[PDB]
Amino acid sequence: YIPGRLDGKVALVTGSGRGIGAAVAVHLGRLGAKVVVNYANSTKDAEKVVSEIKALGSDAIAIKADIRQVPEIVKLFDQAVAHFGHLDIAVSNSGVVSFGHLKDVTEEEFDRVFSLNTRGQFFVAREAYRHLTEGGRIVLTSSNTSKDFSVPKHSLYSGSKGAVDSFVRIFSKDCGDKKITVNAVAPGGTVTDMFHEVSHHYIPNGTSYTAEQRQQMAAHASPLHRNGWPQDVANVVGFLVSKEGEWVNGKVLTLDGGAA
Amino acid sequence: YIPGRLDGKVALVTGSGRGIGAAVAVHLGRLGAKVVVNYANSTKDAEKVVSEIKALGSDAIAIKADIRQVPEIVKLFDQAVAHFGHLDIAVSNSGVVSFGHLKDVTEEEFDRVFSLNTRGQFFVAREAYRHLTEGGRIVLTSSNTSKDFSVPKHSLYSGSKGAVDSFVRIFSKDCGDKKITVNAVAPGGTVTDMFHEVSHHYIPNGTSYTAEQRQQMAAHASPLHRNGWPQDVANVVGFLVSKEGEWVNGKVLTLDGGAA
Ligand SMILES: NC(=O)c1ccc[n+]([C@@H]2O[C@H](COP(=O)([O-])OP(=O)(O)OC[C@H]3O[C@@H](n4cnc5c(N)ncnc54)[C@H](OP(=O)(O)O)[C@@H]3O)[C@@H](O)[C@H]2O)c1
Ligand SMILES: NC(=O)c1ccc[n+]([C@@H]2O[C@H](COP(=O)([O-])OP(=O)(O)OC[C@H]3O[C@@H](n4cnc5c(N)ncnc54)[C@H](OP(=O)(O)O)[C@@H]3O)[C@@H](O)[C@H]2O)c1
Ligand SMILES: O=c1c(O)c(-c2ccccc2)oc2cc(O)ccc12
Repeated sequence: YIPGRLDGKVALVTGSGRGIGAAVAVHLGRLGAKVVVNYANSTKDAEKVVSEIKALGSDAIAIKADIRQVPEIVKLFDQAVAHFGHLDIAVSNSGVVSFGHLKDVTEEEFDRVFSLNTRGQFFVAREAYRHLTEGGRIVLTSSNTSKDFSVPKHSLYSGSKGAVDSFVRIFSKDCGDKKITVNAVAPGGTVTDMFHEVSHHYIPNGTSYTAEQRQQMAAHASPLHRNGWPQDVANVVGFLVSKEGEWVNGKVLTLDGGAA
Repeated sequence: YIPGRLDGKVALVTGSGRGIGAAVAVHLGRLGAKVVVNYANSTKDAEKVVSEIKALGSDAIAIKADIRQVPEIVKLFDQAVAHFGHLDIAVSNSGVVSFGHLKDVTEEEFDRVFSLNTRGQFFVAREAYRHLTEGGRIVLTSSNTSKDFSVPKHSLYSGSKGAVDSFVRIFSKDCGDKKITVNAVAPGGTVTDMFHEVSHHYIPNGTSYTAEQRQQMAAHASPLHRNGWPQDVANVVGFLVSKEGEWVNGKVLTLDGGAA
């Protein structure tokens, strides 16, 4: 039993077919956990992550569930436990980004973002609490924009993740009766499909720079002069879900390489 | 020199038939503003607040609108402006509280709380931005539980108000193009109808004390050894919405008499 390792444990990661979730899933597998790879649309990518986790010597299964639908969350966790027998670690990663001036945010856009980023994560946590073994781990995903980084026209998203920050602090109090810790990671700009989709909103006149230039400017936001990568987030989740992370509980760790 | 008056201004307060909203509405009237008193159910109480504002020498009208319904928000603001000619100040105060261990929180309870506390306030802000005159003021309502105070079985509510904290910081960036400031007040335990919902949870072992004892214990949580009252919040909103409050922008002010 090596320190920081997860041998014999079972982890579930939402939205782990690609992006940050994919890194987290492969990493938990690398640490020796068996992994449930949840996806909503990226079936082939989820299979690739599963194949990669098996190739590094662990086991994994891909399970489709739309995390906007609470009954599908319940089913996801039921299927997870049915397959591996038990569940120790739940990482809630699924999310969507949005931009718009307050004046033009519609009801439908509010609901598209909150239903996944906030409502979905809340019920992923609920189901995690119900299904997890004593001494388990829950990690939710927030963002540096919730508290540390203020971007015009980003109010909906920033708020969606501000709620998650508050959740984890109080979740840790409730989840303590099963000795489960609850934390969140709040990444800054991390190079994924989402990054490239929206990097132009984070930069003044972002549209008149190339996509590569925009990534390079995000690199210079950190005093380390490099971009955040999915592995950066995965490294921290892996520590939080280990035995050694136990005393970190009820906290949000901003992961922006010192940009804030 | 008389600081902080609002003569010639028009203010709208959601949920101002009773509680904190009532005190805010009466106070804005005391400062010289004309006031739109929104309520959802408390018709008679809204009439009492209107009467009180007229007694103080200002003018007011009560308008029914369910702030969960975005079309009713739009109408509320349209009617406000049609009646008084313009609108300068919007205070979003309507909210409900909730308690429950994470394991027992249902979809319906999530939606009951978020639809008013987070979604409702978000669209009150949107409509406020659209309808306010240049140089106006928006104030939303959060809670000490979002960031400063951690209460078991209070995750849903704490998160509903954490989202608001994030909103106001970014709202201030968007609203700056009409020179409108946006802030929130985050009260601690303030003696209203809601206080009776919260008091047994905000006091250690609150369940083994009388309601009067709980209020006394809540008083001893402040180093000033008294309870928070609606007027305490009203005093701060009044300053934030005055000319003199301008440089407070994008902030959440916790109002707990030094308990945090
Ligand atoms: N990347 C950044 O710079 C950054 C910064 C701060 C915070 N974050 C947060 O980090 C998390 C992941 O972001 P990312 O960069 O990996 O974004 P991404 O590349 O767009 O990936 C999004 C992930 O969310 C999943 N997803 C989308 N809709 C879903 C649904 N309805 N049900 C279940 N899963 C769904 C997607 O799975 P499918 O493709 O199968 O739908 C995918 O796995 C999000 O919570 C995001 O808010 C990202
Ligand atoms: N009191 C506390 O210790 C405390 C502490 C922290 C934060 N807060 C926040 O302070 C704000 C004021 O609360 P309070 O203490 O005054 O609570 P309260 O006595 O329960 O008053 C609730 C107010 O919300 C209004 N409201 C409820 N549902 C509504 C709806 N659908 N549409 C429009 N208005 C609605 C109610 O009006 P109707 O009767 O007409 O429905 C009433 O005016 C809330 O946002 C609350 O979260 C209160
Ligand atoms: O997609 C993002 C992004 O491109 C960037 C970004 C891109 C270029 C410069 C600075 C930031 O930041 C983010 C921060 C977040 O909390 C979430 C997403 C992004």
